[PDB]
Amino acid sequence: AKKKLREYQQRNDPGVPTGAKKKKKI
Amino acid sequence: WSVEDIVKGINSNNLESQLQATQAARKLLSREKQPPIDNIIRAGLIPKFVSFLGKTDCSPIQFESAWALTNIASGTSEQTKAVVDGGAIPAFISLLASPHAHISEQAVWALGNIAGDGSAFRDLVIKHGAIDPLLALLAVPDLSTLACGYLRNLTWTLSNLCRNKNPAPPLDAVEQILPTLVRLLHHNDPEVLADSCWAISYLTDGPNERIEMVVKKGVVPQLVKLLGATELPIVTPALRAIGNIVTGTDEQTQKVIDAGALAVFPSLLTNPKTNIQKEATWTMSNITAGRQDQIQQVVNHGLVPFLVGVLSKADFKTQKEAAWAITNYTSGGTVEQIVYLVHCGIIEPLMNLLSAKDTKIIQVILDAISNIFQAAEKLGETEKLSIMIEECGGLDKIEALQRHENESVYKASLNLIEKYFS
Repeated sequence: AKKKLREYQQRNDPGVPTGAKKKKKI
Repeated sequence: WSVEDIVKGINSNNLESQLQATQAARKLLSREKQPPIDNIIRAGLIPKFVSFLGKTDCSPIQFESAWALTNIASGTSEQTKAVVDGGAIPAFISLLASPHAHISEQAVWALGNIAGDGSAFRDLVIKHGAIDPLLALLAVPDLSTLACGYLRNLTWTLSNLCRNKNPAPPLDAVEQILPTLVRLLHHNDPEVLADSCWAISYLTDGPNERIEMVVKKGVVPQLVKLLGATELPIVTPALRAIGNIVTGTDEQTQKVIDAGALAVFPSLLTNPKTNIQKEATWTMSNITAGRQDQIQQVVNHGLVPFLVGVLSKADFKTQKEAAWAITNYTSGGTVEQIVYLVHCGIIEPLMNLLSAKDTKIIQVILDAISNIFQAAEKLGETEKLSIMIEECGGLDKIEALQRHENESVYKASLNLIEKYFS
């Protein structure tokens, strides 16, 4: 069976990369 | 300034004083170390800033208020909620049409921060109608028409509208955004490419119908090309998107293979960036859960030695991802494919990993060993395999696992001992 990203993330978080969620303007 | 001096200027009957105080607020909220967001909120300044966004006459105070609100919305969920609660979402959508590109850009940015907070605010930005004016800013024949920073902001904000789960974005919204996403995925700017790949990675994580929507757009060859970029900020989301696609149907997985993705995996499975190598191993695990002809393409690309390598030496989490990839291979492969694993050296690194005390990985390894023995039984190779397992110290481990506390471990090891080592 195929395993979706949610299961990989449960095995491996914290630290699984993701895009920037919010950005502060300097 | 102090917040009191800002409030005094904001609450003056002089517009130039208001612009000056709003400017001082924007600088205070942009300072490096702990900007006083909450003191500005408690001062009641968000409704004034939102009012300023509507001052089409005084474009400087529109820009300064949009910047100040952007940096409040960059904070915690409670700080982003204070911005939404002040009516900012429709006020920013109205500003997308500003004749001043730098003010329109600031509104794009603020909307990205709001949508980035979570699925409810994402869907609320969509309900207020943000998608049509955002896409209209990108509806030019040549994307190099637009300023580079402008294009990067539009791409990032669109990616946050594609982001997050429980629930996923509305189907109609994803359908409306996707064609623009496909164009941006081919644009020659590294940050635009990265955030385009992030957007696609979000859209491809979920039910296979969501994968199908993206793959129907012809995006997989470009994703495979970006898989080979030198910029780690591009490879990371490109590999995530490819990894998501191969969690889908066999035909969806075949599109990744037909585009040539496997030729990149010798480098990905030895990449010194830990998360790249680990996610490439996870991706292989879902490919080796596919059809026997897809396992054969893994074989033909020479990737079994690379999986032996990851199992032999990698950080522990990555080794465990490789163990899963091997157990999937042994569950679905032909007898010929399975004993080829043994020829490539899988047994010794499998037995070495069985030193781990975690019940979960023990069961994964014992399942793989059982599947390999079943293939060896059909070929007449069980005695060769038994000798190999004994000679690397693996029999000692299996024999001792007959006295493990867990019933599933203890019965699997007993079964291997009775069938193959008596």
